[PDB]
Amino acid sequence: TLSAEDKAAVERSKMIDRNLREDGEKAAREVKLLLLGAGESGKSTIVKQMKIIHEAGTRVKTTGIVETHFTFKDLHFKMFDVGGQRSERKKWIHCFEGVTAIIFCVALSDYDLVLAEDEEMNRMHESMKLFDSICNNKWFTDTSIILFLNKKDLFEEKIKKSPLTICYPEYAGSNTYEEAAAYIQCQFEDLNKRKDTKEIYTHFTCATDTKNVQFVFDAVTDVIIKNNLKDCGLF
Amino acid sequence: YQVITSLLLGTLIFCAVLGNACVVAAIALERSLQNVANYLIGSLAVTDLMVSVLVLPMAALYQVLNKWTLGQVTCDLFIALDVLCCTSSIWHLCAIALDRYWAITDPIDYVNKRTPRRAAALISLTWLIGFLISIPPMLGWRTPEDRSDPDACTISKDHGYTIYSTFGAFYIPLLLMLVLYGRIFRAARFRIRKKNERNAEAKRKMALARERKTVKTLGIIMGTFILCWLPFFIVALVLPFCESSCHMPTLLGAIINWLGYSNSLLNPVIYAYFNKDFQNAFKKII
Amino acid sequence: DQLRQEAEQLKNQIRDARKACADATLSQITNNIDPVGRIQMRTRRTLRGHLAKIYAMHWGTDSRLLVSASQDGKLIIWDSYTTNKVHAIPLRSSWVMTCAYAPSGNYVACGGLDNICSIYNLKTREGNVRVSRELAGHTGYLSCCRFLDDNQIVTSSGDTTCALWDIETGQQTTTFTGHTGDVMSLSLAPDTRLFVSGACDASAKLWDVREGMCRQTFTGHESDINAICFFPNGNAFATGSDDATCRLFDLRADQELMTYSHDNIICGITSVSFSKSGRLLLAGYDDFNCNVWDALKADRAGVLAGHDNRVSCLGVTDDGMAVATGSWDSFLKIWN
Amino acid sequence: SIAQARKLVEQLKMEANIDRIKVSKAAADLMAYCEAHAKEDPLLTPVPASENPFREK
Ligand SMILES: C/C=C\C/C=C\C/C=C/C/C=C/CCCC(=O)O[C@H](COC(=O)CCCCCCCCCCCCC)COP(=O)(O)O[C@H]1[C@H](O)[C@@H](O)[C@H](OP(=O)(O)O)[C@@H](O)[C@H]1O
Ligand SMILES: CC(C)CCC[C@@H](C)[C@H]1CC[C@H]2[C@@H]3CC=C4C[C@@H](OC(=O)CCC(=O)O)CC[C@]4(C)[C@H]3CC[C@]12C
Ligand SMILES: CC(C)CCC[C@@H](C)[C@H]1CC[C@H]2[C@@H]3CC=C4C[C@@H](OC(=O)CCC(=O)O)CC[C@]4(C)[C@H]3CC[C@]12C
Ligand SMILES: COc1ccc2[nH]cc(CCN3CCCC3)c2c1F
Repeated sequence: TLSAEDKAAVERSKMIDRNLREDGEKAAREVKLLLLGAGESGKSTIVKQMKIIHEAGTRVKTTGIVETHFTFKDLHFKMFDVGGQRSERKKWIHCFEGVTAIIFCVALSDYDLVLAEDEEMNRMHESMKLFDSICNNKWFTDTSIILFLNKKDLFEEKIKKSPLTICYPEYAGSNTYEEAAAYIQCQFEDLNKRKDTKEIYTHFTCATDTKNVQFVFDAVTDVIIKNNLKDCGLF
Repeated sequence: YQVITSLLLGTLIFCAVLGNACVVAAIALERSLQNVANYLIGSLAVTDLMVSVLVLPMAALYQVLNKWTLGQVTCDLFIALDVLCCTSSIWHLCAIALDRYWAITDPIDYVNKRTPRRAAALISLTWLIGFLISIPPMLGWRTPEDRSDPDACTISKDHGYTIYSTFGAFYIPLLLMLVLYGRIFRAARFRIRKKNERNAEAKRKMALARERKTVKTLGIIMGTFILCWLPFFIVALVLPFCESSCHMPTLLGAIINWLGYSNSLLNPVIYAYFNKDFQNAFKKII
Repeated sequence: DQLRQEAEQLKNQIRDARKACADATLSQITNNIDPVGRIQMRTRRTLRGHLAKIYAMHWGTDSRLLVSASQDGKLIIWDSYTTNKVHAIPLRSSWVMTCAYAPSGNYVACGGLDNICSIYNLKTREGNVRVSRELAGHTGYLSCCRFLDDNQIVTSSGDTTCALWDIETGQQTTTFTGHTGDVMSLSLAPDTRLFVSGACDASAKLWDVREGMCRQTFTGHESDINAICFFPNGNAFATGSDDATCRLFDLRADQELMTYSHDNIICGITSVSFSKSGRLLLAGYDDFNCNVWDALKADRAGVLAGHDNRVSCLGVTDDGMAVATGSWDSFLKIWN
Repeated sequence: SIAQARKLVEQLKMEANIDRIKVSKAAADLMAYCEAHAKEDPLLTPVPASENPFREK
């Protein structure tokens, strides 16, 4: 007890605990976002659009989880791109419970395209399946979804040439950008079963540098404010 | 007849002490309830525990005996403790409202700046205001009428002290907390307002339910506060000025005092025994 | 092709041989053995300091130094005797789900969603833990890792493979393939000559570290296997799965010996360990409870209640004095 | 998908030629190991607090 070694160990442990507390409170200021989507679904496009002027504010390359730290309007966002994780998502998706939001990037122009695994499997249907899987997990009951419908220009050209009825046999309407885009948005927002407790924020990704990051910031602040209102019982 | 009054007051005191102690213990032992909002709620519970343990026994004794049999020094101590602990509780309510207002309207501040140091600074400020209201009557600004009748423990009836204490203890806290919760109501309502027809119907129903819920919450908060304290402070501000022709019935005066006293009982019921996290912590404890 | 015709024939031949070797169940052999009785363990030390869900831990050979890994990106070396944090290593990646402590105690391993196994040198000249090596080559998340020596480490990853790495050169000395699902568990034999790996294909495979070949396989479970642990003898091992059941398999009998299941438990097992004698099998569950089973009688000897969220990691000291359970509530508990 | 079939069938035919002992022998060996080291297991038999490192020095 009174020995010098015991006192040195106790003060070393106390210093370590102080450092741990400081690091924890520093990390508590970070807004964690889980970025998801299909392979060629504009995920890299979204990432590179965010890291234009705000970013990061002998290691080994990972091809595992990609971590993107950026800052918008004094808010620090950690965004986690799990794209190199070719495994069972059920075995590690619980690691991301507690993220502020799930940024789901889906390409609008892959409705005509098909997966390489088999001809009779639309890439849009795979995106919808993965959205249904991730929107209704037992871990993400209260986590909101920020939906990014990428490649609006390519989708517009495709619907001008090709019809949308191939991707959606039940669909019946004029081939135009507005109606088809609204149909895709409502189809993705209809996969949400936890309507009362979580909200899906949709955005058609544009070429402006800050509109997408502004939408992400608005959705995140909305999520924070609504969580606070729920804590007070006003929501 | 005095037995019924004694047992009712004892039941009230026991319930208040049990509730406040349970809330404090649940916050202390549980690691889940260790954030700024729960820090403020726990400080409010501690303040109400001080009220239920320090002033509620002597006040009940004064009610039952219909006289003060504890001495002039103990009467001064009881008055000082009563004013300090009841002003501190009101200012904890106004600190909880302020913290909620900052969380609802400033998410960037809530994420980047909200620390337990803010909670400590708010609690210290509430206790400082309680001291600043409760101490002056002992150190001057006092009329000999309080010592005129040895069988009574009435607070100082000086007009200047009446205005100062009543405004710095309830009326300024009432106006400020009304303004804050009105702003919170506006923000909540704006956030709520912010086949396809079935989805639209479901969204409208959800928005109406959320509006009803926020009205219900802002009612059970302000209504309770007003019903409990406004009757006591209207009398406390009016009677000193109206010395004659405004006789105060003893039964009504006792009812009006103990409505204010029961705020220490009802505060944990609203701020602690309603939110789901506290209920889960209590279920884990029991 | 036509090889599937003889593949099922070989499967049937293996099953028939196992049935022929199966004459008396382990429960029948241990029927006359008196029960262990109630096992009552009280939390002796509550190690605090983690600020996120704890995913892995590993005891030291000295049986007092401990390592714990959690999602807040810290690898903490504790002194379990005095509840003193000896080291706090800030990980490069916060997403870690495994950690191992070297038998010599000089090095500590970590790994997770990043596909790199990070080896940190604990005791150096300056007394500051530093990243000694980073082991890359896995294409899936690193689920488990175990030290053979100060220079060899076996690591199981989510790309359905295991790998024996020489830390000196940093390259995969050997690779173990054959699993059709993500390998989640990894236990080394007491002699570091063999090791069992359990995967998501509901099968556990025994591998030889030298030859790098699947010695034999055990398919008894219905769901994916999360935990595995050799019997102290090294001739048997227990597997915990999401089927809410544990299974004790034998290596020489090459089949399943016993099943540990209860009707009131429907949550999978996340961690499995044996006591020093091997009589008690401690299995942590998703219902924040650790069931201690009579490993010879398949009877629940006790419950280590006290954790809040979910017991993610569990480990018994080499001397067997204490068992430490780490859970998602960011606390370690020493039970003794 | 035929190249992997040869590897799989070779693995199965190599796994079927291992010598197996009766389950009775393995059960007896596990029981013998548990009984021989029962006295040395602190968790199995409670240890006095005098020599219990995590309770009293
Ligand atoms: C006709 C038209 C309109 C009118 C008709 C209908 C609508 C209105 C009717 C009148 C309402 C009266 C009071 C309603 C109370 C009520 O509904 O209570 C609910 C259930 O409580 C229990 O189960 C807990 C039960 C135990 C409570 C304490 C018991 C012990 C008391 C003594 C304490 C000391 C000893 C322990 C919980 O409250 P809630 O469901 O109403 O909704 C919210 C609540 O209003 C918010 O305040 C709270 O936020 P907070 O401010 O942080 O607390 C929210 O989290 C949430 O709980
Ligand atoms: C504990 C002691 C101090 C008594 C305190 C009682 C008050 C807190 C009560 C009295 C009247 C109550 C209100 C009466 C009616 C309503 C409407 C109710 O919702 C509706 O029915 C919607 C009505 C509409 O939209 O017009 C929600 C609760 C609320 C606000 C109540 C909130 C709680 C109040 C203010
Ligand atoms: C909103 C919930 C928490 C209920 C709160 C109720 C209290 C405010 C009640 C419960 C018992 C009441 C007391 C019961 C009996 C008496 C005695 C009564 O005696 C008198 O001085 C008048 C009659 C007489 O002269 O004997 C005065 C009111 C008083 C203190 C009451 C004051 C109000 C009390 C504390
Ligand atoms: C001049 O009257 C004043 C002014 C400010 C005050 N702050 C707290 C009190 C005491 C409140 N108790 C509740 C019932 C009896 C009294 C008070 C007061 F009685």
